[PDB]
Parts: sequence; structure tokens; C-alpha cells
Amino acid sequence: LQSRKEYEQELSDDLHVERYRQFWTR
Amino acid sequence: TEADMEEYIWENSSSERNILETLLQMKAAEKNMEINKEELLGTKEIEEYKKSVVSLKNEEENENSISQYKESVKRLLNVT
Amino acid sequence: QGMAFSKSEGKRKTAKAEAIVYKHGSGRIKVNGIDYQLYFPITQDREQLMFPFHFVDRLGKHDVTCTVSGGGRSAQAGAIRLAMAKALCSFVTEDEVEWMRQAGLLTTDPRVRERKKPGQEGARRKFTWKKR
Amino acid sequence: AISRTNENDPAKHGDQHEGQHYNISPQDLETVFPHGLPPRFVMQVKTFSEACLMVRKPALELLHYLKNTSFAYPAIRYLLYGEKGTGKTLSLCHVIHFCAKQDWLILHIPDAHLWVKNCRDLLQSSYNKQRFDQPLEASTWLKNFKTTNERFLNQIKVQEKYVWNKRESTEKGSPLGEVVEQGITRVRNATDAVGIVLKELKRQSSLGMFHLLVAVDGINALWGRTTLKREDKSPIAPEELALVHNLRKMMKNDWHGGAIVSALSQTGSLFKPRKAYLPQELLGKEGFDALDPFIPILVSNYNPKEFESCIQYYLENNWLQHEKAPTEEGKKELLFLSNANPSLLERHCAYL
Amino acid sequence: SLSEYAFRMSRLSARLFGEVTRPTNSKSMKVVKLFSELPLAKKKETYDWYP
Amino acid sequence: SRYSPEFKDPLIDKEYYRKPVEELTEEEKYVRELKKTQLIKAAPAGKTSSVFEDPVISKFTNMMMIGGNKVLARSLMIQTLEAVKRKQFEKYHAASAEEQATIERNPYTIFHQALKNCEPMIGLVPILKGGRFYQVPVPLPDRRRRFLAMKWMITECRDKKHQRTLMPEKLSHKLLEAFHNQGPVIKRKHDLHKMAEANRALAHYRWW
Amino acid sequence: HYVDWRMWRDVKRRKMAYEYADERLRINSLRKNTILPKILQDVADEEIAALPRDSCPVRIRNRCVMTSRPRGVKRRWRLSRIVFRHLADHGQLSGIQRATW
Ligand SMILES: Nc1ncnc2c1ncn2[C@@H]1O[C@H](COP(=O)(O)OP(=O)(O)OP(=O)(O)O)[C@@H](O)[C@H]1O
Ligand SMILES: Nc1nc2c(ncn2[C@@H]2O[C@H](COP(=O)(O)OP(=O)(O)O)[C@@H](O)[C@H]2O)c(=O)[nH]1
Ligand SMILES: [Mg+2]
Ligand SMILES: [Mg+2]
Ligand SMILES: [Mg+2]
Ligand SMILES: [Mg+2]
Repeated sequence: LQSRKEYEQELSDDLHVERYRQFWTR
Repeated sequence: TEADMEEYIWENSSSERNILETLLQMKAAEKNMEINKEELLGTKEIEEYKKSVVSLKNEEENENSISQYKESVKRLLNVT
Repeated sequence: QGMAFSKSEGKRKTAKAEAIVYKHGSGRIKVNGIDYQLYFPITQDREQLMFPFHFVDRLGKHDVTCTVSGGGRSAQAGAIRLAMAKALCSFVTEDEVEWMRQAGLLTTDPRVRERKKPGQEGARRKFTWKKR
Repeated sequence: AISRTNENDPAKHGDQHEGQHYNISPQDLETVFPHGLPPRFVMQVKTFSEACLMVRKPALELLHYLKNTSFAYPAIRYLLYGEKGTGKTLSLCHVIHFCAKQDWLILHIPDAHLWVKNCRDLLQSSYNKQRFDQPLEASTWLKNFKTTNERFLNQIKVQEKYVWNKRESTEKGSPLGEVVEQGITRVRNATDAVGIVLKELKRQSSLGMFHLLVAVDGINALWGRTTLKREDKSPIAPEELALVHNLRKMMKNDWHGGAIVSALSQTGSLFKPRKAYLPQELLGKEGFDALDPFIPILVSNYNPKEFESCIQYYLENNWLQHEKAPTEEGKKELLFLSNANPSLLERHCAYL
Repeated sequence: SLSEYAFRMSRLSARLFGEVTRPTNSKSMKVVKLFSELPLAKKKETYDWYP
Repeated sequence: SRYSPEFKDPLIDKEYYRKPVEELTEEEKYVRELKKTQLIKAAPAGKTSSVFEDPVISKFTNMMMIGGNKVLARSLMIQTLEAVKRKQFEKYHAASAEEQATIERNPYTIFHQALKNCEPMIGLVPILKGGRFYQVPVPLPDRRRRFLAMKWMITECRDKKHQRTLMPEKLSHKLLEAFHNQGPVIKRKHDLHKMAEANRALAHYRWW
Repeated sequence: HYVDWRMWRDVKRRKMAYEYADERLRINSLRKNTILPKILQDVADEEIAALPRDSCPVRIRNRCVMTSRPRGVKRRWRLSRIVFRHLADHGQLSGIQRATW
């Protein structure tokens, strides 16, 4: 029994580099 | 889903699905055509029942809460 | 609420108990917020909690709210008994206080576990000795 | 006879009978209660050669509701809850006696915990390959059920045709006693026989043929956990048992014409703490939701009026052989040691 | 043994805290442990054990 | 012992301290006055002032304890007392009115009398004289007589002859036979007496 | 000028293991996982086995820094039991005293 799901194979977005890069200062 | 919910909500809960069906059967036993969802669930007796069931889930279970649940249920089922 | 009570501490092995005994009560005993017949399912443990009141003929006359931590089931029972007995002396005559003392209800038990020594199986149990 | 009452009819018990023991006839004892009595109480009955049950307040409150039940309305689930040894089972038994005397059909479950633990022979169900069968547990209950409701077996007749094997089948219109007898004789089909009985009694109850009482003791075992395991030692969910699955249908208030009385029991429960007695604490999320809505009934320890009569009944039968037991000081020690708990008092007085 | 909401919420937390995101078995998690700590030889106790 | 020699054993007796002062003798008054100045040991958990306390039963319970398991040891004791009372009640109801008068239903009276019937009056002490050991009959102290009664009862119950039989059943069965001057434990006392009587001519070997 | 040849050999083992620690860790990382293909793991197994024998940290033996005693060594002070007592019994070890309780 192998359990594979669509959401289990979705790569997590690298929000640090893109979304929250401006928060590294101040 | 409801399992992931960390705060119990009486709306769309199994308690609501069960009490509403019981009231419909009681109305059917009375041969009454009033089967409106808004009217049946809008009375104060349902509101007292809702508060007791929610208090059992969110808060801690004890003698006082169980007895309050018992008294509210007896009003709904017309048991004296 | 203005009700009279006395508080005292009891020690038994590694168990420490603080007992609050009210002057007037219905005989209820609360241990860590739990009824005594539930906290101590063993009959012998409930025997010890009866010793202080029964010896002075004061069963069902005081309410006790005691909290005990540490030790085993019997050590907790012994710790509470000493704590309740000391607090109970505030609501009895001086002669009955001496009777409780002479009955061993007001003496802290000094018996504690003895340490194990090197070269021995236990506190006193030695290793098997072979003559030859 | 301070602790006794001359009124042996449960239907006439009232608040003036509180704290008094009423005798139960041996004919009723063999018929009304072939099972479900507490193991220690059976010893008391055998030793005293008589069955006396104290009329306590929780039993009266439940009897009051039954006398005013509306069979047109759906069945009402009554839950008996209380601390360990407070007398929930004997309160349920007293309720069963009232219903039996009123020609109600008794559906008595002695202990639901026995169906979810210690099953040596766990067989896959033939009716449903995804379920399991318990031939030992099912066959034992059929014998008890047959004795309790022997009168109504012939009057009640099945309304469908049931197939047991390629050669044997039950035809429509045959009396229900054939189905029960088939399960007793054919232990393999005993699990399926119980489901047929539950399906037929629930169906015919709403037709007004008879008044059905669903008495399940230790109901919290229905929606809990099981110690039974498959061949690969995997845990088995309670709903995967055919015997448990059929009983879950009866508890729902989707049928009318009867009443459902259930009593919790932490004793013998699986994966539950000793000091747990509340409904939601034992039933859990799944158990509480299934029974919702229901009417809880509290069972507490003996009050001073009840406790005093309990001692007198023991002294009446000379059960307390110790010389200090009848004394007032001796009574004080019994009250303190047990805290007026029915089970603790009986166990402590069992060796005095 | 988790729902879709719980699984994705847990996976989101791993990304926030820099833990492992992709599903990894117990054996391959040793690679994380190998580089999270100094080797036994590299510790100051080992190479400077003797004066 | 962590107790200093100045400590004295506590006295657990409610009626002892309730005695009126007038009834006290001069020496008894002195004892009460003296104990007000003496250190007192803490009361052991085993002994209590409850009216149901039985020193013999607690002593027998301790001798049944294995590995400090007093909870199980006391459980076997209470079940035995319950079993004896239930067995007598069954016999009482099955007996005629004349026979019911002589039937004892008190578990404590049966237990106390059963132990008394097993107590040996004389014992045997092996004495080394002339390079040989002889079983010289001796009088036994009061403590030794009661101890032998309890040890004999427990040893018979723990014997391997009994198969798949619970301790409360074995102990209750032997107590009734001892109460009726029957059974192996009583036979053990007679065998000890017979050997002591048979070796009565060797009673001069003892020097006390 | 070490205590004996056995201590001198241990220093050589410790020195070599420190130099090869980074290289050995990187190669051993390829072996302790199921992600890389078995072909790459087998190559890594041969590569790490081609490293000098004394570079293995398993060959390092904790010895007393004063008398080079193999066993009976307290790791906190790196002294043998005999040497530790000699310093402790003279009061030359801070905060260490005979234990009586
Ligand atoms: N109404 C009663 N009349 C007489 N005896 C009673 C009554 N209720 C309780 N007892 C005594 O107390 C004992 C325990 O009662 P019971 O088995 O009903 O308790 P329970 O609350 O169901 O216990 P548990 O938690 O073990 O399920 C009985 O065997 C009997 O000796
Ligand atoms: N052996 C057997 N059992 C039956 C038959 N019909 C009904 N039953 C039993 O009757 C019980 C009620 O079945 P039911 O609730 O209708 O099954 P469901 O529709 O899958 O929920 C089941 O537990 C079956 O074991 C039959 O033809 N043969
Ligand atoms: Mg030891
Ligand atoms: Mg019960
Ligand atoms: Mg040299
Ligand atoms: Mg090594």
C-alpha cells in the first residue's frame, strides 16, 4: 500500500527569498 | 475539516444534524406541517441546548455542565 | 467566610503533605482536589486517614483539604495522617493532645531508605561469600 | 423490616419507598435477569437465598420518565452515569424489571465491553467480507435473550426472507423464534442472527406491535477501542465488528415506539483511566455525538438515609457477624472507610 | 496519518523554520544529523586530548 | 534502628486513655505521668485503633506476604474470611433448626479457634550429646506455640499437592477442618506430640 | 617525549583523523541515505575504504594524559583512576572531596 497525493508532491514556495526578503533588514 | 478545528462550533455539527432530525420526527408525530428550518432552530430552547453542548466541548466536563445539558435536553424532548 | 480551620505539615519518607482541617465539617476529605476514597483505592491507606479522628472520637465532624506530593501510595497516606493529626490538636483538649502524642500520631517517622554501599548487594545485603 | 417494603411491584414505587429494599421473586429472577446482574450481587442473592434491591432516587427518576413516554415520539436515550461502584448497573436492572412487568420487549445487553475484548475465535463475516463475527459472544446472548423474551418469539414474525446457506434459509412470515433458534444451533450464523433480531425488532417496534426496551450496560465500549487483533496483529476498529455494528444502529433515535436506557461502566473498559466516570470522558467525541441528544441521569453514593437502611438489611440477614458491627461506633467506621459507596460498603462488609 | 489541512500546515511550518520539507525516511535523515554537528574527530576534545 | 533508645513504643488503645483518674492505681498513675516526659515512636501503618482491628489476622497477613506485597496479602486474607462466612451461610440455610444452633457463622471466631486447635503443647529440640542429635521434648513458650500454628497453616496451603486452586479457597478449606479438629494441620500437631511422647525418656538431656 | 609508544601511536591516530575528518564525513554522507543510486553508493564505499586506516575515528583510544593508562579513565579530567586519586587526595583538585552520606 503506497499513499501518494497531489498536495503531498507540491513543492513549498521559497517565501524567504521572494515574499519576505525585505524583512532581513530593520 | 471539523477534526482540524480546535474550537467547537455548533453550526453544521453532528449535534445540529441529530437534534433537527429528532424535532422533525416529533412534528411528524404531531401531524404538524411546520417543518421550517429557520423557525425550529430559532427558538430559545434550541439556543439553550446549543450553549450547553458547546460548553461541554470547549470547556471542561463536570457535574454542573452535565446537569445543565440534561435540563436543556428535557425541554426539547418534552420530558418532565 | 469566617470558618475556623487549622493548617499543618506532615512528612513521611519522601512524601510531604499539608493538611487543612476545618473546625466544623461533615466528614469529607479532599486529597489533591479528589475524594479520599478515590485518591486511595487501597483499604489500608484509608485506614490510616481514619486513625487521627477515630482515636479522639471525631469521625464525621471535620472537613480536611490536604495536598500531598512525592513518595508512594502508603508514604502519601502516612504523610497525610501526620499532617491531619497535628492540625486536629487545635480543636481538642490538651489531655487528648497528649493521648495522640502517646499513640504515635504526633511523631514524625525518622525511618527513611538506607543507602547502598560499595562492595555490597544492598544496604545490608552482602555479596555471596565463598570460604574457598 | 425497616429497610424492606411490602410493595414488590416496580410500577408502584414512589418517593415514599426511597431507601427501601423490595424483594424480587425467583421466577422473575430466572426470567427477567438471566444475565446483566453484577457478579458480586449474584453472590449476595445466592448467599441470602433472596434478591432485594434498594429503591434509590436515580432509579425512580428514570421510572418516572418511562411511565410518561410517548411511543409516537422517537425513542429517548437515557444514560446512567456516576462514579465507580455507585450502583449504575443495579439502577438499570431495576428499570428493566419495571419494563418486563409491563410486557415490554427486553433487549438487554449485560456488558458491551465483553464484545470488544478477549475474543479467541474471531471469524470474518460471511454476510460482509469487511466485517468480523463473534460466534461465542453472539450465541451466548441469544440464549439469554431467548429466555427473557420467550413469550414474544412466536407472536413476532419476520417480514423478509433471510438466507443462511445454500441449503437452509428462513422464509417470510415464520416466527422470530426460528431465527433465534437457528443462531443458537448454528453458532456460525449466531452473529448474523443477532443482526436480524435487531433489524426486525427495530422495524416492528415502529409498527406498534410491541414496546421495545434497549438496555445496554457499559455503552461506552461501542464507540471506543478494541483489544482484538487481525492475523497481522493490526488493531481492529469497533465498527469492523458485525456484532458491534448492528448494536450501533439500535442506539440512534431514528425509530419510535420504545425507550433506550444505557448505563456507563468504567469497570472493564479499555484504554480508560480509573477515575473517569463522566459521559464525554468515557464515550469520547464519537460516542457522545452518536448518543446526542440524550438525557443523562446521575448516580451518587449513599445518602445517610440510604446508608442506614443498607446496614439494617445486612444486620437483618445477620451478614455482619462481627460483634462491633451493630454498634454505633462500628457503623461510623464503615461509613468513613467506604464514604457511603455502595460497592465499597458491600466489599468491606463481605468479610465482617 | 494526517488530513490534507494538517499535512500542508505542517509542511508550511517546516519551510518557515527551515526544517526538512520533502518527505524523508529515517535513514536519510542521518545526512541532516551528519552536517548539523561536528564530526567526532573535529571536536576540540579529540584532537587536543593530550597536552 | 533510626529510633534512639529513649523512644518508647506507642500504645494504641482508646479505652486505656479514657479510664477515669479515680480508678487508676498509684503505680498506674506514675506510668501515665512518666510517659508525658518520654519520646514516643510514630505509630506503624499496620496497627490502628479501629474496633475491627485484629492483631492475629494482621500477624497472619504479614506471614502470607511475599516480596512486600501487602495489598495482595491482605486481599487473600479478606477473601478467605468472606469465603468462610459464605460457606457457613450456605451450610446454615441447608441445615435443620436443631442443627442451626451449633453452626458458627462468625469468620473471626472460626479463624481464631482454628489457629488455637493447631497449637502444639510441646516441641522438639535437637540436642548434641555423645556425637549424636536427639529430639528432646521441651516446653514451648507462648509466642512459639502461636507462631507454629500460623506457619503450619500457611505451609500446607502453599504445598504443591493442591492444583490450580486459589489461595482463598485452600485457606478457607483448611480453616474449617482445623475448626473441626480434622485435616493435615491438626494431624501435624498430633504427629509432633506422638514423637515428643515417644522420646519422653530423653527429656532429661535438656539443661533448662 | 610521550609516555610510551602506545601514547605516541594514539597521537598519530588523532592527528590523522582530524586531517581526514572533513573528507571522511563528506564521503560517508553519500552512503548513509537511500536517495542516491546504489551505483554511486558503492563507489563511495570503495573511496572511503581507500583512506588510510589510522584516519578512522574508531581506532582512537581515550588514554590517561599523565600515565597513558588505557582503562580506568575519567573522561572529564582525562586522568586514570590512580592518577586522579593522587591529585584529589592531596587537595590539588578544586571542589573534589571524599563522599560520605
Ligand atoms: N440499589 C441497590 N440495592 C442494593 N445493593 C446495591 C444497590 N446499588 C448498589 N448495590 C451494591 O453495590 C454493589 C455495586 O453496585 P453496581 O454493580 O450496580 O455498581 P456500578 O455503579 O454499576 O459499578 P461499576 O462502576 O463497577 O460498573 C452491588 O453489587 C451491591 O452489593
Ligand atoms: N446470514 C445472513 N445474514 C443476514 C441476511 N440478511 C440480513 N442479515 C443480517 O442482518 C443484519 C442487518 O443487516 P443490514 O443492516 O440490512 O446490512 P447493511 O444494509 O449493510 O447495513 C446484518 O448484520 C446481517 O448480518 C442474510 O440473508 N443472511
Ligand atoms: Mg535487596
Ligand atoms: Mg456497572
Ligand atoms: Mg621509559
Ligand atoms: Mg574504543
